[PDB]
Amino acid sequence: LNVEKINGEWFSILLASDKREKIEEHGSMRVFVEHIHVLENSLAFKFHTVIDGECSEIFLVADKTEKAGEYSVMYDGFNTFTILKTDYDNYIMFHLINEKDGKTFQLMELYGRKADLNSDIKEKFVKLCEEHGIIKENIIDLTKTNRCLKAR
Ligand SMILES: CC[C@@H](C)C1=NCCS1
Ligand SMILES: [Cl-]
Repeated sequence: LNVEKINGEWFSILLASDKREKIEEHGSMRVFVEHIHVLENSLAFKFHTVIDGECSEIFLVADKTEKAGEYSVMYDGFNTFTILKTDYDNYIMFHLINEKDGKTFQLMELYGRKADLNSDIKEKFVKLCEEHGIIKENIIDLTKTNRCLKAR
């Protein structure tokens, strides 16, 4: 991975978790990326989220950990994540582990450089989720939800 090439604007496409409530409509992880800015030791993210039906912004900075390719950020507990796959110019797939109260769950996300991705890429992401124990029923196609596109 050449992490500088993930810089810029992205859209949240598919959102998946082995703890489904976290990504349901009022869940803390139901967030919609707008950009990723690559810094020397970190990644700076801007997201939107819906709070009581209203779009709202979330800004996070994730720092490199001592494990190559891994980043950490505090948000509803302690999160670590990695980049599983990307072609830089169309898609990126993230894998995240949240810890809170000594309990963990996984989050996987598919972002696109455009507001949608084709079925081939989506199905490949679904299979990768299943490879992590994230079942098909726990993958949400955010293009059929409020992603706060109007707020971008
Ligand atoms: C808490 C933010 C979370 C949704 C992230 N996903 C990919 C990088 S940060
Ligand atoms: Cl929308």
